[PDB]
Amino acid sequence: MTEYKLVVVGAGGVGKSALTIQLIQNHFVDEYDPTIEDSYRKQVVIDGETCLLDILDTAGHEEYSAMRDQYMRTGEGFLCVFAINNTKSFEDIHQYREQIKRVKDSDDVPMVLVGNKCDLAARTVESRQAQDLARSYGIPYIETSAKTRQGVEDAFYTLVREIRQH
Amino acid sequence: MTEYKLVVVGAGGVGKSALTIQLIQNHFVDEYDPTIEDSYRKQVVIDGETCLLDILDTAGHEEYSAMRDQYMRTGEGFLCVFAINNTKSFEDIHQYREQIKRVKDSDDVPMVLVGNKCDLAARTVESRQAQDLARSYGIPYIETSAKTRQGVEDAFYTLVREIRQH
Ligand SMILES: Nc1nc2c(ncn2[C@@H]2O[C@H](COP(=O)(O)OP(=O)(O)NP(=O)(O)O)[C@@H](O)[C@H]2O)c(=O)[nH]1
Ligand SMILES: Nc1nc2c(ncn2[C@@H]2O[C@H](COP(=O)(O)OP(=O)(O)NP(=O)(O)O)[C@@H](O)[C@H]2O)c(=O)[nH]1
Ligand SMILES: [Mg+2]
Ligand SMILES: [Mg+2]
Repeated sequence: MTEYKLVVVGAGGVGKSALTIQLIQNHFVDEYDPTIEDSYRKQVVIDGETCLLDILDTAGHEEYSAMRDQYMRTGEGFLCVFAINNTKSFEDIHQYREQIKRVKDSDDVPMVLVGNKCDLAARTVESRQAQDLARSYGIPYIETSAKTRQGVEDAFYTLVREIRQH
Repeated sequence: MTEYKLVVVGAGGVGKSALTIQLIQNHFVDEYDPTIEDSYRKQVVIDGETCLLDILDTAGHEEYSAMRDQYMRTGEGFLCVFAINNTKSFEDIHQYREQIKRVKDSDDVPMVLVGNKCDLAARTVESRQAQDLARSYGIPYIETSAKTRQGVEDAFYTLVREIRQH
């Protein structure tokens, strides 16, 4: 079947693992549990086609330097996550977008900027500015909540459809 | 606020009204009830921005000839619906795609092909062929169910994001 190689990327503590666990195992993890690397494979059906989602869950900071080169090389699509209450995680997004362009020799590489944690009332990153960043890059922007499950299927599936259309 | 002028288009009986009612009033209509025109305005929030969705619910066949010219003129985005158990409604999609290009003087006009009724087990339109049609046009393809609510927020919101990015 079609496999879709997704890698979820972004800063430490943004919720990429609680995103991937909501999708894969339907429940919110409120644990402190930093990732070196976790891989989830799941036979799924998206718009009538069956496919296996092969998600790679990555570390926020880690040793992880040109040591990211290797997974952004194999990955077809990227979820670029930041949290809407962490202004620096929003700013580090240019670090990941460019390095993914550098290792991929591409300017269009299927991607989607995910503003996570939109259940929390004290936010510091307005959607207007986050939507501009995503329009600057020619990329979809989607706000999520791994607490509430708001938009997690939407981030994942829009990204698969971005790969389908590239 | 941003308003988003959506018009839902496609053949008679495909479920465009049960799509719009699922979205607007959360319930499945299993009624025989043909549309001349219905308009739904709803303040909503999509990815942190508040906006009013101004949906125009249209007739499948009707008198409706160059009398469609007027709404495809005002509309910003289109949901092009067919049902996955009605092969001719899948084929009439080129009628609507071209006329929307003709009245809009455009080749990229925000749109999304919706394969409705994916709860029903006897289907005649494979997703593979429907996904090709949507890749031919450079358009998202999304399967829905107004019975089950599967994918109705996904058809509507992907379409708003298509307008945001155009
Ligand atoms: N309120 C709220 N909390 C969330 C959300 N997603 C994750 N969290 C919380 O945020 C913290 C970090 O979550 P985690 O998913 O481990 O983040 P990570 O970005 O994957 N961390 P790492 O970079 O080290 O791999 C946890 O306490 C988790 O419960 C969300 O949508 N909203
Ligand atoms: N099983 C199933 N039935 C549906 C679905 N959507 C609509 N229906 C049924 O299909 C029939 C036609 O629905 P309707 O929404 O009125 O279609 P329309 O395309 O809007 N008709 P018109 O072109 O005349 O405006 C109704 O009996 C309705 O209950 C769906 O997702 N699945
Ligand atoms: Mg993690
Ligand atoms: Mg109708």
